[PDB]
Amino acid sequence: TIRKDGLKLVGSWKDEPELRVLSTEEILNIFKHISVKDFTSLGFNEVFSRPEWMILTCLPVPPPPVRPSISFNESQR
Amino acid sequence: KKLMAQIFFGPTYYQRLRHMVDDKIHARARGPMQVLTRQPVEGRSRDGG
Repeated sequence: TIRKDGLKLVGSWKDEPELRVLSTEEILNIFKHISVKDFTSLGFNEVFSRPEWMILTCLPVPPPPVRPSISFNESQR
Repeated sequence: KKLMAQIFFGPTYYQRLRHMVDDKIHARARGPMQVLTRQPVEGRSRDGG
């Protein structure tokens, strides 16, 4: 069973639980292994949005016009 | 010519409160442009839109 603590996922197994944190590295794996028809069946898409992509691996860095600076002439940024 | 009617005529303290037209008139047609947005800018003071 799983519960949301902060930004991590924790689940228990049962007879006196076994509480261990779900490593992202693992979750990802599982997802990666989810089937094509299994994607689809769940609200997904084989081409534009696989679940395996809700887990960030490479972070797109937006260019300047998005996070523009402001200069006070020179030597002042 | 006399006015057919008569009128109410008399002194009446009036006040002159701020907010005078010329402190408001404000036109624009292209001018400064917000950086991030690239849209016009705010207020008349900054010659905005």
